[PDB]
Formats: sequence, structure tokens, C-alpha cells
Amino acid sequence: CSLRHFACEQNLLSRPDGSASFLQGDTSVLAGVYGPAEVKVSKEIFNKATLEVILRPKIGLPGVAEKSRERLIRNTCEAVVLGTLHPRTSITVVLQVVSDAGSLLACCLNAACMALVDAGVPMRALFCGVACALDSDGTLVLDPTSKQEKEARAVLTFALDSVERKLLMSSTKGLYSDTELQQCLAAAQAASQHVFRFYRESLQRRYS
Amino acid sequence: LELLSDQGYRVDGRRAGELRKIQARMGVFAQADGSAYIEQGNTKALAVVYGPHEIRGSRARALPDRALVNCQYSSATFSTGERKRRPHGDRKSCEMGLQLRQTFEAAILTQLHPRSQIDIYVQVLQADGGTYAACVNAATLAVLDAGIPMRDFVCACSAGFVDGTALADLSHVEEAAGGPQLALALLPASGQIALLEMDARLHEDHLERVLEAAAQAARDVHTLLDRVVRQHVREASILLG
Amino acid sequence: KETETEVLLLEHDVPHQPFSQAVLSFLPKMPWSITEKDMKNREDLRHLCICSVDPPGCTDINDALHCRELENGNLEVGVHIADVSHFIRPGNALDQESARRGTTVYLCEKRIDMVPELLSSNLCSLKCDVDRLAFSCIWEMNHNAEILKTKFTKSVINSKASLTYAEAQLRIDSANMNDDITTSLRGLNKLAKILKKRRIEKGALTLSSPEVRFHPIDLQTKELRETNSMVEEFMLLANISVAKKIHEEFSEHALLRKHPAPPPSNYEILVKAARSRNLEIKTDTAKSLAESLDQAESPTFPYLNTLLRILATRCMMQAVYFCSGMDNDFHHYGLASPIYTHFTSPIRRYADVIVHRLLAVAIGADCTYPELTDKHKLADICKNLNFRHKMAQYAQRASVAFHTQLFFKSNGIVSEEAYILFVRKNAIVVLIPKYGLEGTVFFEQLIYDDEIPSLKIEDTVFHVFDKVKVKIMLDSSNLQHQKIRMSLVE
Amino acid sequence: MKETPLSNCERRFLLRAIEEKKRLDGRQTYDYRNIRISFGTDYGCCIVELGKTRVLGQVSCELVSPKLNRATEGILFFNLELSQMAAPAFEPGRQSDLLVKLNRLMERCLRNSKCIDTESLCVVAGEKVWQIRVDLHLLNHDGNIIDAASIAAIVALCHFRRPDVSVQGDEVTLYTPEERDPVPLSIHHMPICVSFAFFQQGTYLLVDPNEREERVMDGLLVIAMNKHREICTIQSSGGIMLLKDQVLRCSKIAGVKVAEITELILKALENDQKVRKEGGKFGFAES
Amino acid sequence: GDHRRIRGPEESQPPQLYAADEEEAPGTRDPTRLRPVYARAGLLSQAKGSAYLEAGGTKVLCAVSGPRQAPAALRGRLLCDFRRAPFAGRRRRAPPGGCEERELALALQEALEPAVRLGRYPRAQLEVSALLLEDGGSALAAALTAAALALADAGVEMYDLVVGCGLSLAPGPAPTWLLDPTRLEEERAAAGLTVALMPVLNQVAGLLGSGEGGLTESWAEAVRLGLEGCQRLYPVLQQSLVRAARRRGAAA
Ligand SMILES: [Mg+2]
Repeated sequence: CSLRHFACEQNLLSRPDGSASFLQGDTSVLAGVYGPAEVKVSKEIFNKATLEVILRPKIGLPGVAEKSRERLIRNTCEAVVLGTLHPRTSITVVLQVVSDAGSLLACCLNAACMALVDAGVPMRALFCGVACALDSDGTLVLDPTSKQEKEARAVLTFALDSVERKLLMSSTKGLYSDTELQQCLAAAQAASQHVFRFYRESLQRRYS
Repeated sequence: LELLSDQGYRVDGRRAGELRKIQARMGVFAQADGSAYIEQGNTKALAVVYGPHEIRGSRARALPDRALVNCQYSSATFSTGERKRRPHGDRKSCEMGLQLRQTFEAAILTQLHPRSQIDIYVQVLQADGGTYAACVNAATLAVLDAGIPMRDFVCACSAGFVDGTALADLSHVEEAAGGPQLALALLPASGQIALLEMDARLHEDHLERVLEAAAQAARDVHTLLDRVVRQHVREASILLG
Repeated sequence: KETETEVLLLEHDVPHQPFSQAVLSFLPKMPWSITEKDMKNREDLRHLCICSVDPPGCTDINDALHCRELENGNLEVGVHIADVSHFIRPGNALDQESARRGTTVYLCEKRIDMVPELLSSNLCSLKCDVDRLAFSCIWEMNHNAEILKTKFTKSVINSKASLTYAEAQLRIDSANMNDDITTSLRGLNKLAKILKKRRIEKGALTLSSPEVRFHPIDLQTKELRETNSMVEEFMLLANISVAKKIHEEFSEHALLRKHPAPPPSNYEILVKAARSRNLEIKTDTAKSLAESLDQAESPTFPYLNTLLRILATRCMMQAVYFCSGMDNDFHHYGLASPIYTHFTSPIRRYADVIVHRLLAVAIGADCTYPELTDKHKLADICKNLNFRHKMAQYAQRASVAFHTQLFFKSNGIVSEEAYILFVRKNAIVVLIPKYGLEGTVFFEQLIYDDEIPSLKIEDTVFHVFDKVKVKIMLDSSNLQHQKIRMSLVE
Repeated sequence: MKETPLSNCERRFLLRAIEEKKRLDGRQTYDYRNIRISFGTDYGCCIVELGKTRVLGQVSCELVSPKLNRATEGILFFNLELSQMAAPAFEPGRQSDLLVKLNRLMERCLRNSKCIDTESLCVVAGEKVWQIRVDLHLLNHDGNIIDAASIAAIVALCHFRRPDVSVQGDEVTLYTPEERDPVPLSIHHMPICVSFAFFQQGTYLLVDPNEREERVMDGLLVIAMNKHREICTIQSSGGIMLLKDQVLRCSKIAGVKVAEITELILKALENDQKVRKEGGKFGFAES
Repeated sequence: GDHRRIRGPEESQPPQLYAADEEEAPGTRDPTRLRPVYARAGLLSQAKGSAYLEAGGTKVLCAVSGPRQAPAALRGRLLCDFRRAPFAGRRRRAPPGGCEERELALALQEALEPAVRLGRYPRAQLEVSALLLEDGGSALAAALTAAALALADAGVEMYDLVVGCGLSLAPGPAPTWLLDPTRLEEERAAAGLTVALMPVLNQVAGLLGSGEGGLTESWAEAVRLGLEGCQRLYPVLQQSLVRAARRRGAAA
């Protein structure tokens, strides 16, 4: 297909509320959610649940880029996740990068969504993440590989929604143009359709 | 250089089964509730015990059942020849704190001082080998000077293995040689170990030897310490009336 | 052994590392059915009798032969090589890791390769009854073996047989006769012998040397036979023709090999030897020498000519590759041929591959590239290749020496006969045919005759071509260089 | 957040089942849980899961200026992280005691035992040497870490391969995994810890305790061993009074346990190499 | 390596140390002189009170985050964070610091606690934040004055204002006390000094000093000279505050 073999697995870990291992190709992320739980008077806010994301790679320590990425994920989830139901409590999303082969965010987002699902957390709509790489010649590639990201001039991670296939998040590396943005966004929408079909298949086989 | 001459002697001039003369004292600092000092050779530890007192910034940690032992470690910069910085906060001083804490929480018999801090503090001024045991023993003398109840002298010392023999109360030289060194701390009256640290490679059948050797060294340390303590108590009582 | 092997391969710089991943990639995937798209420029000889001769237990079989009779009394002979060039196209990493590994080492037990076993025994090789690519050189000849018409064509063939030398000889002259192979082999061995004696009359010299190849219950000595001379003559003819062609077409960049003839200050030892043994020799040229060695026979020493042949091989210089531009020698002492270039075994050499490329572009079935004409880069790779062949020789010698050490360790043989080659003041070099081994023996007051090379002790005298029995004691004092030692008795 | 408290019911039930020599899942006292060793795609990744406790291990390399005292041998950098997914209480910068003790223990065990060859990994004596760091991450927390952390560090450091290097004088040339074949490490012996837990002041002892057994235990004896019966480290924590015969017996146990774990590890590496020599980027071993 | 900032180089030395020249010396001037001062209060918006002071190459901000819940025990507090921008001074220093920033912070706190009256601000901590955009001479004094302006602006109570002044010593054969000097007169100097007082009630609030040398009488003359300088400076700050209050009256 236009994008590569990608699988998932739910309820791996016993201690966290919900967990999900989402791998595509050779990149594999692992997400664990701690549902509505305690929160101190400093971190909390009435009429909303505090969503906190902490992402940590498997090398060195977390610096700044990961903090930016986890802000992106935080706000995306705040966009979809319902929090006016569970005020004065904290939802926590932990992300670990078992492997890194490009298309990282496009994997972390999917894993976060699946974990939130497994934790039975009230969501307004599923979301997904894809990554499209524009080489110099304009030929785009979906769900790229690290080689394709290095040999390319632009890369674009889009976090889309399921209800109306809008654009919840966009993180771009490189420099690109308008028309290319639009066309890669359309291709991302198609890829998101495929990802949603996959989610439904996985959950169908989980409830069986 | 050498560790065990073919005759049986060491560098310092002592056989394997003996140790260096500890010279101690109890009552250094009066602004406290308990203090001690010890020199187990060139080493020079210094202990302090601020007694069972109130918790401030309660922060919901005042155990209601028993007392709260808080022991802090410190190795001065000029202790070793190689100057170092950040004596506190390091990942090793905190391990020493944990060790001392789980020892004295075992010995210090906290069930009688509930909701109270026993603050132990240890500073090592000079280090030439055997840096944990000197501190254990100084803190013991401190506790005792502070009239804090405690099951028994928690006496500590170190042993090692060289040329198919066991050495007692290693120094820095054979501690740098890399050989197996086993530090421990036991309660003599009962024969029970309160702590058993150890770091190097060696066979298993060669374990009982260094183990009993360290134990016997700790017994000797017990004798010396208790003679000191008895002198101290006698002098104090005589002075009272 | 698994330590000494790697140690000698690290000291002689012989690269032993396995093939990197990138290399394996550029190889073809191995569903490999002959693609009829590349077969355009080539032809189809599948309707042909071919019988590749192969020594005991080989896998990088590359050559192939045939001798098809023709209506006109003439017959078409043909040699066939594995057209590795198609697989090994330049600019890759394959080509670089094959250049550095400028030749395939063949130690007494293993073989360090230059191209994977896949491309060496499954694709390029001329395996039996499997259609494989090839380069081909075809001649038309008569029963006196003078060329009449030649051609140098790429093609695809199908080896009907992968024989052994003994199997070859028995298929030839066991009285069996068949339209398939045996007749080809016979009519080809004929031309082989004719060409052989023809070139001997041309002055080219034959030699010998102590060569022992281990299994290791008891070692064995290589045995000569017709089939070997046959295949050798045909392959040499192919090399010479290819060289003449790529020379006439290319006079600036090429790969040739020369054998710089020796200064006459080296033959004097052999001269003095045969003089003290009253056999005259003319060492002025190659012919005189050769036609003389065949006369120096005398019945007292039926095993004599071989000794002079060794004593000669101790003199010849080093044969080296080079480019037609940076030099102008173009003369090969040994074969008495002026031009000669290796063309048969690319699986076993890289200069063979470069020759395949040059010849193919001369035929027009390939495209050029800059590193094929830049004399500088070609000279550099040629120097590398010579250095590497030299390393390989040294390594194989060290290995056979180690195996001899080991065998003498397992079996302590003593007091075996031996002949003499040299005679020096301090030591007396010696040769043992049984084990195919030459060694030294020191004597550390003597009498050293140099006008006539001989040694004199108060009791006896030592001249070349005498006899002595020896006891072989290996000293292992220094585990490094566990060294043999000869003790003498009579 | 905080860990849910422990009820007196569970505590008493556990103590009694110990008195009667009954574990919970159904195993004896001298038994581990099914430990699985799974590998990744990148040389140096290993996920080892004993029962429910999963731990990840990555191994990375660098070239750096060595330290003056040791200009010949290289460097090694351990680190263990307690990911918040391991358990709620593992907030960043809060459970520091556990981090400190685990990291010191692991450093001691592997480094000071001289498990690997810090000399083999020299390139330019005085200017540039290797630097091997190993990051362990705790994913699920059900009971025994030290054993898992150690098995992971070992499987990694035995399933890792360096970028080959050539050298002449001072000219050093690094190369990529696609240009040459990475070179493995140099191990002398693989140590892996073994954890005993004491109940009722020393009367009862268990192996591979779960999380509850860790909440109702008073003492922990860690013992590092090899397949050659070589004590590498031993530690007592929890403020507990043990004796001699106890440590002797625990050591005679750790012997067999480490022998078996080692056999498994070797089998796992064998299977992974076999797979990659057939097409496949994984490797799996089961107790 | 810091994991809260961008990955830069390990070490980085400036180019000046690699220069080759005898830098220019100031020379002569009127020792009892003061640089032209631009002081304005009310610069910043998002802060309850702010002030800005420029004197030569000196350029300092100060903001006051007001009372924030956190007798002699229910007595207010004020914690001051002095901070020089990494782009001030010949050399660059990472933002954290840890050597002189904290010393000058202690100085500011010791010079402000007296003026401010904290009995009327119990159970509260005033966060004073100074920022040095450019160093061109007397810095700690500018910071005291700016913090005073910011406080008086936010409307915290007081007893009097704080005026600072920095002095240096000429290393010539006849050493004279140089008033309100420049970074050049300060790096080519033998001794330095800093006074800070409350001119109405004529009381020092915090001073400081240091010396390649000196002697009692010299230090005393320096002190009194700095006092006179601070007196001569007070009216500028007075007018600045009046002006800001007029602008506020205008806004509403
Ligand atoms: Mg052949």
C-alpha cells in the first residue's frame, strides 16, 4: 500500500490503566495511561481534567524537542478528550520509544489514542498521525523511513481527526510551499482513513 | 609495594588478623544532644545526633507508630589526596545515608519516640580505608552519648582476601588493589548482622573465611569501643556525686 | 589452527573479513532464470557439447571447453569463461571490496574469496546442465593447430559435464567412444600435445618445484598428467589471443603481464654446479637454457634434471602486471611469448575482470567509464594487485610450513634421505622429496671452496647433488616461530 | 499520585501463606517466574519480561576524550530510569532513594566485577576512546527489578556490535554498518543478580518476590553470581538481622539460578543470530 | 550538558583574549562628575510596578511582582533576583551564574529591607526582579535605584528612597577617588566601592567595597563623596516618579 505494514497490541502492561504498543514497519512506540487520578491544588483546574504527557526516548535524557512534542500531544488530546466530565483529576500519558525509524510522531499519536481507548477514557473523537516527506523532486512519500527523511527537504507530521478529517496538529521540518502542503494534506487524509479502518479491525478482534 | 609479605606481614606492619588502633572520644560538641569522634588509623570520622525532636514542615511524614531516622553523610573535599567537589547530593553519599538509616532503624529501637526526628549526621575528615565502618562506630558512640535507647553496640568493620588468606580492616592501598572487600556491621550480643556490603569478584568457598574474619574484627572493635564507653560513664558518674 | 590462520592473515594484511551488507545487496536476488532481455547482444550455443574439467572438489569452476568438428576438415575449438563483468558492474562497493581482495587465497584447508559463494558457485560458475552466461573465444584450426579464423563473443552455454582429471583421462582413453564428449576430448588432447611440443620448439621452458598439498594422515605430492597440460595450453593460447586483440585495439591503457628476464649474474650458480658435474649449459638466452636442460640428463642421477630446474626457479625474477602506456617492455621471459594477459579466472582475480571489460568494449558490447582509461588509477590498482598476490604467496607458504610443523609433531620421523642443492660456508641447504621440503643445517673452522662451490671437513667433502640422511627436530622454545631443524647423518 | 494502601487482610493472609510455604500464583519459594527475552531490530535492544515486570535495555556508543588517570582503557556509563508507566509513585525526582540504590548496585555489579574489557575498546591511547552507555527503562513494575535490569543489561551488552574502525598512527577511520560488519564487544563472564526476600525477621526467605511481597517484607538480600561461582556483589537492605548460614544457603541457591538464567540467555542469542541468518529481525527465548 | 537549553558547544572562549593591543586608557576628567541619567518609572505593563534606568552604557530594568501569600514573625519579605543578560560585558556567561549574581542579590536585599516597611505587608513576599541589559560601570547602584523606583511605583510603602553610587580608585601615583566611573575605569582600577543611602533621614542602607589597597582615611573620603553624589542624583528620580504619576492620572 501507499504506507507500510503497521500493527498494534492492547493490554500489555498490568500496572497502568491502559496500554498500547503501536508499531509501524520498524518504529515501535509504547504508551501507558493513568486515568482520572489525584492531582495537587497547584496542577489542577476546575471543570477540566489535567492532561499531562511525558515522552522519553531510549537514549540519553529528554531535553527540549521531546518537551515540544509532548506539548503538541497534550494539546491534541485536550482537543479530543473530554475533561469537563472529570474535573479536579489528572490523566497522564507516558510514551516510550522502543525504536526509532522515522515517522515517530505518527506512531506516538496512534499509540496514545489506542491507550486512551483501552483505559476507557471519554473521547469526543479518535485521532491519528501520519508523516509525509517531500524530496527535492516533489515526489512525496507517506510514512517515511529515516533514510527518506534525511534524503528529503521537507517532512510534515499531520495529526488528523476522525469525525471530519480536520487538522488537529502539524509539525514540519524543512521548508516547503503551499500547493505541496495541500496535496500532502489530502494524502494524509487518505492514509488516516486507512488507519481508522485498522483501528476498527483491531478492536473488533479484541472484543471477540 | 606489596600486600602480604611471604612472612605474613603487611605494609603498615600488622598481620592479617589484627587491625589499627582506634582512638576515640565522646563529647566533642556541646551545642548538640550527642557527639563523638573516632580515628580508626588515619581515618577520622565525626558524628552528631540531634536527638528525638519535633518535626517541622510536617509535610505529612511524622510516623505515628515509630520515630523518623534521618541520617546524612558527607566526605570532605580534602579527605582524599585527589580533591573532589559536591560531597553532598552525589549518588554515593546518598547510598551511605540509606545504609546507615536501615542499620540504625534496626538498632535505634524507635518504638519509644513516635512522631520525632532522630537526626544523625556524619562527616569524614580524612579517609585512608575503612570509611563506612568508622562512620557507623562514630554514630554509635554519638547515639550512646545522647542517651538514646539502642539494642546493642552496632559494631562495623571490613575484611578482604589476599593470597588465599583473609585480611581484617583493610586500608586504602589494598582497597585500591581491587581485591574483594566485604564491609559489614553486626550486633555482637546476638551475633546478628545489621548490614553486609561487598564489592569484588571471588569464589564462593572463600566466603565463610572473610565473613568470620570480619565478624571477629568487629568483636575486637566492640571490646575497644566498650572500654572507651565505660571509662566515659565512670568519669561522668564520679563527677556527679 | 583457528588462531594461527587469523594471525598470519593479519600480519600479511590479507583481508579476511566477511562481506558487508551493502555488498550482498548489489548482488542479484536469487531467483535467477536467464533473462532474455540481456541475451539480446549475445548468442545461443545450448546445442553444443561442453565438458568442463575440474580438479578434485572444486566449486569456483569458471572455464569450459569444446572441440566441434566442421565439414571442411577444420575444427572449431572454443574456450568459455564466466562473464562476471555483467554481475560486477563498476562504481559499486562490490567492486571495491573485490579490488582490495585482489585475489582469492587458497590455503591448505580453506579459501578466502573475492566474490560470495552465491556469485562464485551458484551463478557465475559453469555448473552442470544449467544455462549460464559466458564469454567465449572460438578458433578454427586444422590438425597442425595453426589459427585460421577467430572470434570473441559473449554468449550463454550449458556445461554438460564437470569432470575430474582422472575421470577425464579414463573417459578419453578407456576405449569408450561417444558422439557427446569422449571424441571432443580426444581430438582436443591431440591439438594440446601438438601445441605443447610446438611451443617447446619455440623455446619456452618447462620447470618443476617441490609442491605438497595436504589432505592429513600422510601428505601427497601433485602428479602430472595429460589433461593438465591440455587445459593449460588452451588457456594460455586464449590469454595470448585476447592480449594481442586488446593491444591492437588499445595501445595506451590495458593490463598486460611481463616476466623481466634475469640478469646473467644469477645463473652462475647453476653453471658452476653443472660444471662441477660436467654438464655444459648455455645461459645466454631462454632457448639455449631450455634446450640444454633437456640434455643435462645422466643415468647416475635419474633424479637430476629436476634439481637443476629448481636451482633455476630460484633465479627467475618476479612476473608483474602493468599498463601498456607507463612501460614498453612487452616481453614474457618464461613462455618466450612477447605478450600475455590473464583472462580465464575472474572469480580468482580482478585483472581478469578488467580484461573482460576492455575486450567487451572493443567488441562493442559494453559502455566505457573514466577509471578505465586513466592510466594513473589503473597503475595504482595494478600495484595493489601485485602486492596482494605477493601477500597471498607468502601466506600460503606460511600455512604449508605450519602444517608441516604439526605433522612432524604428530609423527616424529627421523633419518630420512635427502639430496643437496646449495653449499655454503656456515650451512648446507638440503632438499627432501618425500615430504617436499627444503631446509638448512648449520655447522657452527672449515674449508670453503668458492671457485668450485664445495665444503671440506677434515674427514669428508660436500658437493652439490650428493646425498645425506637427516633427522628433523622442531624447536618450540619460542612458541612464536616454532622452527624446524635438520641434523645430519650418512 | 500515590500507591493504594495495603489492607491488613492481605498482609496477614500473605504472612500465613508464607508460614505454610504457599506462594500466590502457585510456585514454590525457590523458583522464578517465566522470564522472556525478546530482541529488537537494532543491535543493542532487549526487552526482558519476568512475569509482569518488563524492562527495556538499549546500548549505545560514542568516541570521546578519555580521563587522564586511565588513558588506555575506555569508559562505561550505566543509567536506569523508572518510567511513570512502571507505577504511579514513580514521579520524576521523587523516588530518588530507589534510583540511587539500584544504580549504585548495578554499577558495582557490572563495572567493578570487570565483566567487559574496557581495554579492548581503545582506539587512540590518550586522545580518543570508546564510550559505551547502557540505558535501562522500567516499563511495568511487578516485583523484582534488579534481576530484570541485570538480565537486560547483560543480554544487551552481549547483543551489541560496534562500528568497526581502522587506524594507522593517528589517522583513525570510522565506517558505517553497511560498509563493513560491526564488531561485537568483549565479555569475560556474564553476572546477573539474584534477589531474596526475608519475612519475620529472618525466619522465612523467598525468591523473586512480587510487589505485595515487597510491601510486606522487611529485608532484601541481593547476590550477584556467575556460572563459575564467583561472588561479584552482595547487599543487605531493609534493616534486617540475618545470620551466616542464611547467606551461605542463599549463595548455594544463586549458583543454580544464575547457571540456568545463563543457559537461557545464551540460547536466546543463538536463536536471534540464527533468525537474522535466515531473514527476520527478532529473537525470542522463554523460561 | 544542560537538558533544558539548546545543545551548544562544550566550551567557547572569546576572541579578545586572542587580540594583540594595549587597549585605550580614559585619561583625565572632573573627578566629581556624574554621568547623564535617564530614569523612567512605568515602562512595563504586565507588572504592578517597573522602572528603567540608563547611565552611560549602563541599562537596567526592574520589575516588582507584588504581594503573593507565602509582630516579628508575620512580617513581610522581599526576595530579589539580580540577573545580568548574557549579552552584557566583554565575556559571555551562561544565564544561571552562581558566583556574583547571588552576591549582588544579597546586596540589593540588604539595601532594600531597611527602606521598605514590611509590617504593613505581612504574610507576603515581594518578588523583585532586576535585569542588567548592558554593563557600563556602576551596576549594583543602578540596580538599587531601579528597584527603589519600581517599588515606589507599585505603591509599596516605605520610609524614604534608595540612592546608590559607585566609586573607583585611580592607580596613578597620586590616587584620587573617581566618581561614577566606566567599565574601563573600573577594570583598570585598584579599588572599588558602592554606597547606597536614604537621603531624607541621611542613613546608609547597604554599602560594599574592595581593594587592591587603601587605608582608613581614603575609604572615608570615598564614602562621603558617594553620599554627596547620591544627594545630587535624588532629584532626577523624584521627577521621574512625579511624571509617571501624572501619566497615570491622565490615563484616567
Ligand atoms: Mg578448468
